[PDB]
Amino acid sequence: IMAARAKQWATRAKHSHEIQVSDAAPYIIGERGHGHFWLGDRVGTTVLGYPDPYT
Amino acid sequence: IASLIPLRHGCLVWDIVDNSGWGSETAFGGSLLTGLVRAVMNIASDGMTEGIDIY
Amino acid sequence: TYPAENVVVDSDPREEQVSSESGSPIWERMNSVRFLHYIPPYTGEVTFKLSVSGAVPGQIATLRLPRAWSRPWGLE
Repeated sequence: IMAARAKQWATRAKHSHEIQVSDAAPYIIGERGHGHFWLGDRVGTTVLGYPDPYT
Repeated sequence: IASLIPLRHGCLVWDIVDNSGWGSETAFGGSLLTGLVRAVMNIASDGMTEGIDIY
Repeated sequence: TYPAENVVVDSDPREEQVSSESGSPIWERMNSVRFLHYIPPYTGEVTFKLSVSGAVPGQIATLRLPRAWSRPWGLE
C-alpha cells in the first residue's frame, strides 16, 4: 500500500504556476516572522484568462 | 539552555516542518469574491482514496 | 503599549490592501478576500453605505479619492 501510494502521488492530477516577480510587490519573501511567505508555504494564484476569473 | 546544550558556531540544525496542513485543516482553493475554502483530507480504509471534508 | 488596530484600506491591487497602525498582520485575517473594484472615469454622484459594530460616537472614518489625469490640462 505505501509503495502504491508513492506511485499514486507520482501519477496524480496536479497544477503548477511558475511566476517571475519583484520583492515587496505587494508581498515580502522571507522566513516566518519576516516575510509573508517562504519555501514550502501554501500560496494562492489566479490565471489570467481562466473561464471563472475570480478562482 | 545555552550553557546546558552548548552548540558550536556553524552547527547545522535539522528540523522537519509541516507547511502543508492536509491532514488537519488547510485550503486547496477558493474565490477572490468569498475567500478560501477550509478543508481536511483523510485516507479511507483502502489506503488509496482520500476523502475531503469541507469546514 | 501599541496603537490600536486603526487601519488604512487601499483598494489598489498593487499594494497591501489593509494596513494597521500597530503593524499587526490584519491583511492575513481576510481569508484571501480582495477589494476588486475601482471608481470608473467620469463617475458623478455615488452613495457609499458602510456598517459598523463595536464603535462609539465621536470616532470617524474617512473616504479618500485620488485625482490622476493623463494630461497636464484638459480632459474634464
